[PDB]
Amino acid sequence: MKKFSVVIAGGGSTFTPGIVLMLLANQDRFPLRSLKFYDNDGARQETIAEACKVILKEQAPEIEFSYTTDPQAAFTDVDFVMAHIRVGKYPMREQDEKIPLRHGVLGQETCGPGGIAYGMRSIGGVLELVDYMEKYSPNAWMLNYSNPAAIVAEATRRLRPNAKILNICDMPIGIEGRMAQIVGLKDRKQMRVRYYGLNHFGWWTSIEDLDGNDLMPKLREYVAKYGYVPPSNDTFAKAKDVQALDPQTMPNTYLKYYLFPDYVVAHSNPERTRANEVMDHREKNVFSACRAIIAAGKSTAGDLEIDEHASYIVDLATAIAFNTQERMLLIVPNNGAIHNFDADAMVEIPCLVGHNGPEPLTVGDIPHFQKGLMSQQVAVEKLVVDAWEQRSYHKLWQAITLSKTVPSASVAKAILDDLIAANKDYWPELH
Amino acid sequence: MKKFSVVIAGGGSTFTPGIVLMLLANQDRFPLRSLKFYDNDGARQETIAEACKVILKEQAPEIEFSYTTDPQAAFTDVDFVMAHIRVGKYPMREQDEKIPLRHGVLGQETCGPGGIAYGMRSIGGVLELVDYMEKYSPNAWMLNYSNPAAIVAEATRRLRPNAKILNICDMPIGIEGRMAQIVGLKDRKQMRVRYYGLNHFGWWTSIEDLDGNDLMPKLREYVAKYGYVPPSASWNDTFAKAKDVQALDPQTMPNTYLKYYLFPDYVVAHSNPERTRANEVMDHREKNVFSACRAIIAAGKSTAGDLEIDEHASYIVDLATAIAFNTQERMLLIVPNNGAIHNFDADAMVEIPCLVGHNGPEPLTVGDIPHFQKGLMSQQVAVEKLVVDAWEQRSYHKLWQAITLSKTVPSASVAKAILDDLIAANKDYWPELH
Ligand SMILES: NC(=O)c1ccc[n+]([C@@H]2O[C@H](COP(=O)([O-])OP(=O)(O)OC[C@H]3O[C@@H](n4cnc5c(N)ncnc54)[C@H](O)[C@@H]3O)[C@@H](O)[C@H]2O)c1
Ligand SMILES: NC(=O)c1ccc[n+]([C@@H]2O[C@H](COP(=O)([O-])OP(=O)(O)OC[C@H]3O[C@@H](n4cnc5c(N)ncnc54)[C@H](O)[C@@H]3O)[C@@H](O)[C@H]2O)c1
Ligand SMILES: [Cl-]
Ligand SMILES: [Cl-]
Ligand SMILES: [Cl-]
Ligand SMILES: [Cl-]
Ligand SMILES: [Cl-]
Repeated sequence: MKKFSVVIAGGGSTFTPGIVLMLLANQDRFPLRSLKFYDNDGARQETIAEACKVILKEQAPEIEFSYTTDPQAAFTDVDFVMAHIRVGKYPMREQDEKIPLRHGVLGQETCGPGGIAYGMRSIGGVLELVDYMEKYSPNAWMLNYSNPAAIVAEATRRLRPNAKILNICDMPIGIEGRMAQIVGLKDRKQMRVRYYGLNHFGWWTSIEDLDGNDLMPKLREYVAKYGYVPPSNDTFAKAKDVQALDPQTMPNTYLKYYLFPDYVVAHSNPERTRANEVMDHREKNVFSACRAIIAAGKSTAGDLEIDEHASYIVDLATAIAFNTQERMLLIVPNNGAIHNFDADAMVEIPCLVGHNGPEPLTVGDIPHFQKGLMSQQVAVEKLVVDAWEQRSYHKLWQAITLSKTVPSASVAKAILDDLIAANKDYWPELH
Repeated sequence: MKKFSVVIAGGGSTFTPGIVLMLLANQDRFPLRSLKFYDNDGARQETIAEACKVILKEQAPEIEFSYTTDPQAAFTDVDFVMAHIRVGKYPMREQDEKIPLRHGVLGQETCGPGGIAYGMRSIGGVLELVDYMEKYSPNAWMLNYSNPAAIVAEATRRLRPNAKILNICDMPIGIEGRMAQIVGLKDRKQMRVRYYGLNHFGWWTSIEDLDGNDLMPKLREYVAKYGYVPPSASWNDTFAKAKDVQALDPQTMPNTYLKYYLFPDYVVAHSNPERTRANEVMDHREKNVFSACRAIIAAGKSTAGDLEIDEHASYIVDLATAIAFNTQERMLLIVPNNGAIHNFDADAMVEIPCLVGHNGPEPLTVGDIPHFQKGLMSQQVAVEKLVVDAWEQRSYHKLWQAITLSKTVPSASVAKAILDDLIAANKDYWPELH
């Protein structure tokens, strides 16, 4: 019937090609009349964009394509914005990981002080995107799968409460995929689940096949021995220890950072972090492939391939486009879904997705263990956004001090000072 | 593939035959190995059951059939209980309607002091059915479409919080059916809606076709001129009157029962204290169905009675099948609020959209509701909770408070006069009130 207009914010992402490839393999369920790229780093995006221009011309030359650094040109005439930006890129991620480690605190992209720092950089970036979208395409939907979703979602809830923004996380997708393999189902869409939490901080409470057969027993018996490692890395295996605290549920893998922070630090190397691995491998590999493709005018000159994993974004996009009522986990204002939890908290819960966005299902009352953990972590997140809004040093020191990943307020302060000096070019002045 | 065992509580209901004919026409989606009727009025059930037995022998002789007044015989080996009991029957309903009218207050089956009286009689009966079910078939589900659901659901929420009871109402089904004809769709299942309220006291907030097209603009235009009367005497007046009820909040569509709360003066004005709805049903439906059943028995053939399939009732099979086959079908059910309507009492029973599967309902959130509806619902839910307070605590003042608080009642003095009459008339059903 109709073809859609999509703009990818963060066109310079090393995941942009795989995603474009995935979109092309899904023109049957989600056809496009136009595809545009947007980035604030022109030179970086150009390499990714010229390579994709070749791919698109090969598999779908009928699709109108363009890339730019100009918001008006990028956000004009679009139905959807796919946002995957990394304010500060990998050089800043390296700082997020190493600074906490100098003080004996885990350094990670979205958890602990590292995540807090990334969130402080990301809030402004994402608010700008929202403002461009509303100005040039007031009816468009933004599919934000950027990080740290918990902090950024709190900011958009607070400062852009009526903006058509959908915050989604792919971590649960990956864990459900492994759970499916473990119990022997062909994919995660063969399961129906109940879940609650914050982004990167939740639990499955009910896991059944489509017929209603309870899969929890089978998963409990297996996960207790091997974690989320299917019969076919460390994070998935460690889920074994996370799940033992509450035998009746299945935990999100990111909970290892909050329940076993001593372990993460113990297995961390302050000299080489994950950002270093990506910069040494993925960053060069993808750009080298794009350079090769441009030089040849053929995609085959590159080893890029489809990111079937990212198909959940099309699930979301199509749910809205064709009002499918598909059931999926989204980050939404709680407002009674979890009855005994803060109404103004952003929570990750099951929702039906239609053309008007999500219809969250009720969750009910949650127990003291999860409630206590979530209350602590959402306060951290809300303090980070307080610090950004109010340009308050004490609000951020409070946030860091409150984190379960941080042993004391003195260590929290030492880290905060180091973080301030490193993020001078991104954070507002803190008083 | 799997066959179900059902018992109908209220076998002597004039709706039982039409419902049985409905079950028979749906053996494809809901196969039965067994069907049983239960009633506490043997002689009345016997006429209905013996007539239905002739129908089952003609259409489904494989289905095991029996009727009884024995709870053990009735509630043993069942998967579902379909409960449609009317404690006190029509003679008591006549009292519910006429006592308030004698004092210038509307008399109605489930709304106003009549509804309150019927609820006081029903709580005990339903608590008994639930206890029998749990004792003789612990794993069975009760499909309760009896009335007055708002009072009874509040009672079971407090006193049988963990029993497997699904509270459902058929009024929204009928109104949606009419809405569909009005917009021109094939049927109500071609629409997806959002709704909130108490039983017999709610509003549709969103009405779309399955593709998401807005049907509210066309409905507003039509309803503002003719109410819910489709293009195509009692109910016909109520559907037309929705015109006036809907005008208070143009952005929504109301449940027809709201006419009793927003236009109670109108209802009293168009009421006859000497002949009420109960008298109409008694002189028509009660006579006709029993005479038809009596004709089928005497002739030994279904064609001897003018019994028609109750296609409307099919919603009961939608519910039963959703549970039995984990279909995730979306429908309105009466469930504990507990945050679904965020700015409304968590312990209130609310009528809202739910997904229904084998574990029962999964309610959808509603969000915050506006002052108008919140005000009306807070008033009415307090009435309902006061009734159950009166029942539980055996308190006269609690029921006087309940009746006084009703938007159908003008004052505490009128409320007290009505209460004293209802007490005398319900001598054999109500618990004592100190
Ligand atoms: N499937 C995916 O795309 C995927 C996978 C994992 C994580 N993520 C998350 O999505 C985000 C993107 O990470 P990545 O590794 O996919 O991309 P990346 O780190 O390879 O590149 C990020 C791009 O965003 C651009 N950018 C930064 N700030 C911007 C702004 N204000 N406006 C416009 N563009 C801006 C940068 O110039 C850069 O080209 C991260 O937060 C990450 O946690 C996405
Ligand atoms: N059956 C339907 O589809 C339908 C339609 C509209 C309304 N209702 C509602 O359902 C209820 C039944 O109404 P009706 O007109 O269908 O029935 P009815 O008045 O025709 O018959 C009611 C039956 O329930 C029996 N009964 C009363 N108390 C009982 C008890 N404690 N245990 C067992 N049986 C008992 C009576 O003896 C009688 O046989 C009412 O509350 C009514 O508002 C049902
Ligand atoms: Cl707030
Ligand atoms: Cl390599
Ligand atoms: Cl909605
Ligand atoms: Cl600021
Ligand atoms: Cl909807």
